[PDB]
Amino acid sequence: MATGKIVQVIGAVVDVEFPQDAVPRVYDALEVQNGNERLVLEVQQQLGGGIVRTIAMGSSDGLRRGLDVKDLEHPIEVPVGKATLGRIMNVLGEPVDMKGEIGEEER
Amino acid sequence: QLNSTEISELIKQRIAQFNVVSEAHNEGTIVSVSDGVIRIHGLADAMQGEMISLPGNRYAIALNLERDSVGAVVMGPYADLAEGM
Amino acid sequence: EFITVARPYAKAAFDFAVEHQSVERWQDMLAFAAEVTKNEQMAELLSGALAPETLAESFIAVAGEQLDENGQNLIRVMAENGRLNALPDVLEQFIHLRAVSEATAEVDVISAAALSEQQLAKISAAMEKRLSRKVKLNAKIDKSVMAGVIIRAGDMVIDGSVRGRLERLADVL
Repeated sequence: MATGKIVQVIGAVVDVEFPQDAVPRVYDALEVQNGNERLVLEVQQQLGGGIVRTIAMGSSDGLRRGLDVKDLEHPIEVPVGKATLGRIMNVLGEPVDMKGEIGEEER
Repeated sequence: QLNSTEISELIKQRIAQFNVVSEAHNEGTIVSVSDGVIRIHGLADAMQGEMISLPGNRYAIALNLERDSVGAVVMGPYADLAEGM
Repeated sequence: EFITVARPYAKAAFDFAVEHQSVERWQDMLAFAAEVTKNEQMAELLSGALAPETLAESFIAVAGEQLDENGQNLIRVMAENGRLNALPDVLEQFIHLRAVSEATAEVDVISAAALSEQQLAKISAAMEKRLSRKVKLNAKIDKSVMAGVIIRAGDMVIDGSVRGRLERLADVL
């Protein structure tokens, strides 16, 4: 269930607004449907008034104002442990080689 | 009509009726968090240089007694503070 | 201070009140909306960092004397811009705009003593030659202007006081 709405977009910086009681903590992750691929935002600052300022871990082109935003309750989490050996990943811990999903046990 | 105090007493009546109330003194709410700095609303009795006690066992130092807020620096990890604490 | 940020809302409210011939109602609606801002508690809440429309709603709740469309919409737009504290000046600019539109002006008369009435008749009629508006006197008394009178309309003044003569002479000497 998504609860926030994008309020501004300025280059890679995105501001989203949340209900006054559910503001994401700093460094929490968010996500939005940028076109038809999800986009993950990392929270940097809590501005006043329930607005929160974030940086897009991806291209922000295509983001409308008013899109819905979903609050994940945790920081960026990545697969860890032995399963990762010999794989290639991005920041989000998605596989970037073609060999399919990482058999992660823990994040 | 003129309501010289009629509006005045009326507004007090209606504010009490809708249960708007001030903070206490000693008491405030975090308004903003960023990069280790805090902005607090309330604390009408905070004094410059004072130790403000956050949730958790940690403190902030009051640097500015702004007209409408207090500026403070968190002595510790600021990551887990949230507006409305 | 809020003079420069009250001007747009004042002009818009006045334009609207003219198009609906309801100037006289708006004036008191705004007066009430102003005095709610001065309340001990509300002024605290007005400073708190709450979201726009929740503040707008808590404000509207305190007003039943606002016409349920247009006053609410004004308040809600001002809330969207966080300018609710500007009402005391939106009121004054609305009043001034009303004056300018009705071509009616106020002029102050500060005197050593109360005038003789026909004096006030000559003063007003000639100020209506000086100014085109219908002029409303409000005289006041001050013994510092030991003789004669000061006419103060807007920010143009006519100094007929003996005190003004006395010092205007003193600085030649």
